[PDB]
Parts: sequence; structure tokens; C-alpha cells
Amino acid sequence: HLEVRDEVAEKCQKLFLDFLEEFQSSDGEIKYLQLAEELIRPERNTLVVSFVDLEQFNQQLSTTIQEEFYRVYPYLCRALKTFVKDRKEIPLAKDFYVAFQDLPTRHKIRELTSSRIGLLTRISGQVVRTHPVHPELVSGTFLCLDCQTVIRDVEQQFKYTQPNICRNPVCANRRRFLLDTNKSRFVDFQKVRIQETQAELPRGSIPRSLEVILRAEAVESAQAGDKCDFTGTLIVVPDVSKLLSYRLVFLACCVAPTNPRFGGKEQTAESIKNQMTVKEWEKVFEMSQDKNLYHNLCTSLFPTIHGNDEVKRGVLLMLFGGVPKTTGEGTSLRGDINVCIVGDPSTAKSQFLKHVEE
Amino acid sequence: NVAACKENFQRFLQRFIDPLAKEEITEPLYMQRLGEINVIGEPFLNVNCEHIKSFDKNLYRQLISYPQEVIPTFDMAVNEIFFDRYPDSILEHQIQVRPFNALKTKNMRNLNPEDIDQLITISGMVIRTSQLIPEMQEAFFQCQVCAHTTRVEMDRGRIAEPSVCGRCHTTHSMALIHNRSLFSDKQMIKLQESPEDMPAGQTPHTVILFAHNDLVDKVQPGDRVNVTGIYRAVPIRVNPRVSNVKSVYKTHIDVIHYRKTDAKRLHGLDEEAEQKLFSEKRVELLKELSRKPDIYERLASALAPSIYEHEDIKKGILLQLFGGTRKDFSHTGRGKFRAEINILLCGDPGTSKSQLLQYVYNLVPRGQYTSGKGSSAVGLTAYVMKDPETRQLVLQTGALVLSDNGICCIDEFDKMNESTRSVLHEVMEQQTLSIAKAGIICQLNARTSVLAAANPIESQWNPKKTTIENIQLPHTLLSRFDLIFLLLDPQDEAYDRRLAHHLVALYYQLDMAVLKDYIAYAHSTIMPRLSEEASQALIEAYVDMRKIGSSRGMVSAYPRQLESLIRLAEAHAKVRLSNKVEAIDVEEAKRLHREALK
Ligand SMILES: [Zn+2]
Ligand SMILES: [Zn+2]
Repeated sequence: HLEVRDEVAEKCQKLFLDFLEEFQSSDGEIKYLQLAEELIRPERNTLVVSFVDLEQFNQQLSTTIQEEFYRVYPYLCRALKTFVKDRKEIPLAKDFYVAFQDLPTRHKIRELTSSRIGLLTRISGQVVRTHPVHPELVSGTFLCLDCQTVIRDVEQQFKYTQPNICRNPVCANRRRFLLDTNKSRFVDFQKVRIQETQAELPRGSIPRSLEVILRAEAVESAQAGDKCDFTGTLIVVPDVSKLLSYRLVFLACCVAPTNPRFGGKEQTAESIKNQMTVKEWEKVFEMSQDKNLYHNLCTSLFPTIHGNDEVKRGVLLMLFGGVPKTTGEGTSLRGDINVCIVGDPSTAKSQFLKHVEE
Repeated sequence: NVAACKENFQRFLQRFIDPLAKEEITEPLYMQRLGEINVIGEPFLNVNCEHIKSFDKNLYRQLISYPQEVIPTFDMAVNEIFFDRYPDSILEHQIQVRPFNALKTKNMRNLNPEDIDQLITISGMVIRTSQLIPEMQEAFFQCQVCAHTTRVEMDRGRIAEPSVCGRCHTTHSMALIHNRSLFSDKQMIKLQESPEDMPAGQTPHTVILFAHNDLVDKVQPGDRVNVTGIYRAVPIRVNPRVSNVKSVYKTHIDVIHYRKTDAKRLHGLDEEAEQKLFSEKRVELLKELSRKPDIYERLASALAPSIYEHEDIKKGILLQLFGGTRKDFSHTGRGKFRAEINILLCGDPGTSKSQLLQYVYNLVPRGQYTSGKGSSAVGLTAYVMKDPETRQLVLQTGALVLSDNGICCIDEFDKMNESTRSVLHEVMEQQTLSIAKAGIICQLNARTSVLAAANPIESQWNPKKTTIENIQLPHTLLSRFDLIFLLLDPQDEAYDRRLAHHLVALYYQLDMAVLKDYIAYAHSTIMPRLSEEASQALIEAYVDMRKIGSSRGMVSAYPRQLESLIRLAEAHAKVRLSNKVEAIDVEEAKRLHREALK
């Protein structure tokens, strides 16, 4: 009569809860007990566990995540609701989300077959559109109507799903329940569309595209025109009008830029002079103190262009930019300079432009 | 019907001998195929369902008449004759069987309803494909009371719900869990009958094919295939609500086997892994033919064996089929570097220009043929169409991007108003295309190579004017070409006589597979790198070109030409497999560049 132990899920929940506490950084000082500190102030509800460290601390586990990532996701999030009760100031009905990152092996939008649903993959692409953010109902609390009881903790699956059984032997409406909406559990939900990156296009082909669904505190990381790198699971989705026809959808959990120009983590002189690694800052100083700098940026930016010494200088002064000012009335002075080139055929015009744009 | 057929098929698979030749008697033909399947991956067995017509005639009736109740038997009866190599190599998926036919069987217009659900072969030209579509195989239910998860199979072609929890018995509590079930793939493709084999004065049809699990992405739009597969017809419903189905069914084709034998063309660039699949008997032939002192003039003179002499134009159009090296300039931040050659043919009428385009277009695979007035600015590169269903603007590809590996023959080059002519400036020099329209901001790229043909202004080459006035093209467009062939041909009483004597002969009555394979080889395993003796003849060859082209007023020379020489020089070295550019490979491709404008 009583429910069944989904053992492969609960054993994994247990080992993950253990890993969260035992794993420590280079100097003891358990690291997922300090990143999980800011997880209490409002608006933060995603802990970002690296996946390579879960490889160090354990390996009979990684092969369970990376193969059942959809079965065992509803448990790797409860095992974060218990690990964070040691703060006592979280609202008791608040819920948290685990977000992996730094998977070893990548994939391509054309390798996303139907033999990959329910697993843990990683995808790179561009971003074309971004719809608006919405709430989405994860677990409704149906206020019963005749019993005036509360049927509780009913999970939706892509529809409203209207659970129809009451634990009251006298429930006059097994087809009528008015759910409340001030106790139920909502999560943000944004749906964007990504397009195959440029360096993967097979020659003579139009680029494919798919729908990714950001569903957490991660809800406005990706904007249009960016080249993010999503890491979640591929799922199938019905056609809810007739609830068949199925269509593939990517269900991302983490999203990060594909190649960070500064590998630390991603706005004045000091905020940036903080992130400068020792060699970075001992080199920038060396350059700023360099004499004849104004001739070693030209010779080092356009190394394959003989002559036109009066054009490279202008291009540099265009790259550095002037000071943008705002008059008190409300107008504004232009801060950056514009530059036009005009010349005979084959005089290295498009070469300056290609240099600057690359 | 089931046991009686595997026993009759194993025999065929074991004892069969043919009066034929394969891969350039070794009796165990299909046993040798089955051995190759074991020494490598790829668990598919391409059986010809005509060999089974010689060995037998009472299975060849039951394979093309009950193909879906037979082909499983043809899989099982192959798994067991895999006993020889059972212990040696143990792959995982299964072994397969794929009947086909060397020659077509029907058209797209003579498919009759006595042929529903029986093996059928047609041929066409794939137009467009679609993205993958899942398709359920094994359901996965779960109760809300007992939380017990049964896994029912789809056997007949529908999924049935159990309605009784094996533990709690609530008589309907078993929901369907989607993302815990098992799916397979399915793609939708559209054929189009070839121009040959269609009736008098009619328009091509289309036929919808459905691919499946493993054939799911084995074909591209623009390919000519011989699809073989069952022919089915399924009902449709007038409402998506009621069960009132129509009475006129709707047909498609569950494909089973492709075949892209394009011997009328060369080798497309899907067969670079297949170049390692050359008989070592053939590499000797190629390397030895590449040693004769004139293999250049011996291959060139074998292009289009119907044009008269025109000796230089065939040289240029032969070097265009190899192209310079593909160097990797990502480090120098320069960008990329074009490696293909653009050729322009200008000359007074009757001189057989359009015949050369019509010949090349029919030789190279992945090509196009365009004209002057019947092509617009956006139709050549990329347009934006209001997609009909979703009512959204979506991007599409023109002609200069569909070629992308091959040649884009543009006849009637003069008669294109200057708007649609200034579009080629990007795609023919940088090998790119930057689009910025309503919602689409992207950057395509292609590896095409134009081959254009024009007429002089006034359509008559009058020698009173200067060479830069009979062509009447700008300089920012004439420099993107690197071989401007001026077919200056008058009424030479000797030339006309020889040509007529040649043309009449076509009314009474080297190989290809040497050229068709020499080209694949010389593409696969060659990369000419310059030298220091060659590089020292390339500097002066550009310092003289300036003084020459400056005065005459014919066609000036800009530094871009100095790159073209490279493009030409290297392309010559590839002809003889020399893998290293030396002096003579610059003198040849300099004499070619000079003796075309005279
Ligand atoms: Zn009730
Ligand atoms: Zn049950």
C-alpha cells in the first residue's frame, strides 16, 4: 500500500548530502559551507557545485548523475533543503536549486539525438531571441472545495493536471477543486532560443536551432547576441492542446560565457585593479611606465602593414576614446571620435577595419 | 512463414557466387561482407535483393510483398551466421539487413494502390529536410497510490494503458511519465522527380519520405539519391477532435536504403574518409601518371572533348578544380584567406562561352547555373521570408551560398544592373556574407568560386577602343578576378575551316575514372608549401607587372594579383603532386596570367 523506495535516487541523495559537507578546499575550510552562506539573504536560491570536484571526492556518484540526471534531480535539491536548515532564518517553504558547471566533455547541437534525453549534456551556441520572464507552478496546493480541507503537494507536468482524489472519505467533488495561489510554489521561467555556433556549421548548410528553458535564479543570464555555453538536460515535451506529438527541448540549469576573457568569474579603476593577477598588474604598470608607448602599440597592433604611419595613430586614438560629458541642462557632448578612410584601390583600407574588428 | 524463410535465407547468405567483380572466386561474398562488418564497426549489411532473385524466387516474392513481416527474419538469420566471429569481436547494437536495387523500379507518377505496403524503389532530388522528431517506443507508467512503475511495450503500433496497479488496485491511477520512456528518431524528407523520366509538358511532383533511427541524417538537400523503402498510406481526420476520418488516404514512404552513385559528377567532399578507401593498385597508377613530362596538358586536353582547341581556357578551368592551399591564418589575426580561383570569360559572340559553363556545371557536384536578368540581388546570397505557419521572418540561402563547395556559373554577366552586381564584392573575395536585417543579424560563409561569362559592350569587339573600354567593368570588380580570358577570335579562314571540319564529325558517331580519382587524391593528400627559390621569382613577377599594366591602359595590377599568382602557382603544383612549389610552377602560372589578355 505504502509508496516504493526509489533506491537509486535516495542513495544518491544521501551520498550527495555527505559530499556537500566533507569536501574541503586547499586549506581545509569546507567550501560548500561558505558559498552556501549567502544563500540565505533574499533573491539567492541556487548553489553552484562544480562537477570536477564531485569527481575528486567520488566517482561511483558522477556516473549516476551523468546518467540519471533527471531521475535524481528532484532529490539533489531536497538534499540541499536539509543541508541549509542550519541557518534557521530561511522561510520554511522556500526551495533551492543545484546548478552544476565545468563538465568535462562538450557536444554539438547536431549530436543531440534522441538517445540523449534525460542525461546530462553540455551545449554551446549563440542566442537569437529572449522571451519575457514568467512564473511557473511547480507544486500546487489545491484548496479542496466541499471538504474545505487542503489537498497539498501536487506536482504539475506541463499542464494544470487537476489532481482529482481527496484523502477525505466524503469529498463531494473529485472533479472540483479551487486551488489557492498564496501558498503554492512558483519559480521563474524564461524561454530563449539558441542557434548553432559558427565554427560548427557543416559546409553548405543552414544552422539549426533549439529552445532552451532557463528556470531559476539563472533567468536572465543569456541575452540576445551572446555566445553562452549551456549545461542541462534534454527533455521531451508534449503538445498540451490535446492533453500525441513530441518535440525536443533543452532544459538548462547553468549558463556561462564560452570563453572568459578573464578566467576569474563573470566598475572603476579599483574594482578592476582588484581582479588583476600579480603578473597582470606588474605588466600593466610596466607598460604604463613605458616610454615610446605610442609607437609600440602601432607596431604591435598592425604588424603587417608597411607605412601609413599617420593612419595607425588615428585608429589607436579612436580605440582609446575621449571623455564623455553631460551638460547640466540635459544635453550631452559626444565622447568618442569617428574616423573615415578614403583612398585609391588596394591601399589597405579593409585591412585596418578587419584588424580592428578582430 | 517465419521459420520457413530464415532457413531459406541463410543458405543464400552462405552459398552464393556471382559472375561479377567488386572493389576492383572469393566465393563467400556475403560472408566476406559479414567479415568486414566484424573487422570494423558499421553494423549494416547491404544486400542486393536481386542476387536473391537468382538464388531463389519464392523469397523474392515474399520480400517485395510482405517486407515488414520478412526483414526481421532477415536480421535474425544474419545474427546466427555471425557465429564465426562471435567470440572474436563483440559489438553491441545488432546486425542489420538492407535490400535494395541497382536500378530504379517505378516513377513518382505510377504508384498505384495495389502497391500499398510493399517494397518499392524510386529516384529523385532531395529538396529539403527537417529537424528530428521523437517517437515513442516503450511507455513508462506510474501510479499515484502504489507509486509502482510498470513499463508496457508498443507491439502492434499503439500503446495500451494497464488501468490496474499491481499492488493497490485503484482501477485508474497510472499516469504516463514522458521523460522516463524510450524514444527513437524520425526525419521528414521531400523528393522531386528528375527532369528525365517525366511526361510531355508537365511539372515535377514531390513525395514525402520518412527516415528512421539510423538513416536519420544521411542525406542533404541538393543530392540525387535512389531511395528504396516500403510504401504506406495512413488515414487523416477531418477534425483533430472527432474520429470522423476521411476516405481519401495520404501516402508517404518509410525509407530503408539510400544510394548516391553520382558517377556523372566527381567526388563530393563527404568522401574524404573514402579516399583512404582507394585500391593501392590505383595510387600506383596516379603517382606514375603524375610523372610524365606533360600530365598537365594531357589532363587539361581531356576536359570537354567537344570544344575546339581553345588551349588556354581549359588550362585555367583545370587549375580551378584544384585551387591553392588551405592555409590556417587564425594566429596572425589576418582572418581567413581565399583559396579558390575566380575566372572571367569575355569575348565576341559565337565563341563558345556558354557551352563551357554548361559543361562545367554538369561536371562538378554542388554547383549552380544562373543568368543575367533572371536573378536578383537577394536571390543570389540570402533572403528573408515570412515563414507561412509561424508568421515569423526567417533567413534562407541564395545561389552563391548553396553551391558553397563547387562552382557558381553566372552567365550573362554584363546584363545585371549595377545593383545586383555589387553584391558579389563580398562573397567572392572574403568568402563571407554579413547580414543585418529586421530580426536577423548573422554572418554566413561559403567556399564558392565564380566562373563568369560576359560580352563586350556593343557586343562587338571593336579594336578602336582600349581593353578597359570593351569590358566596361569597374576596377574594384575586375581585380577580384584573376584570369580574365579575352576570347579574341575573328574570321581566321584556317580556324573556321578546322572548327567546321570538327563540328561536322559529331554527326557520324583519356578515361574519366582516372580524372575522377586523380582529383580526389590530389585534394586529399597534397599541400604545396612555397620555397625560397620560388619566392624569389614571385617578387620580381610583381614589380614588372606594375610597370607593364600602368602605361598600356589595359588592366592595372594591384597587390591582390600578387596573391593570385600564389593561388595559381600552388594550384599548378597540385597537378603533378609535387608537394612543394618550385621555380617553374611560377613561370607557368605567370605566362598563363600574361598570355590571357592578348
Ligand atoms: Zn475533499
Ligand atoms: Zn497504484
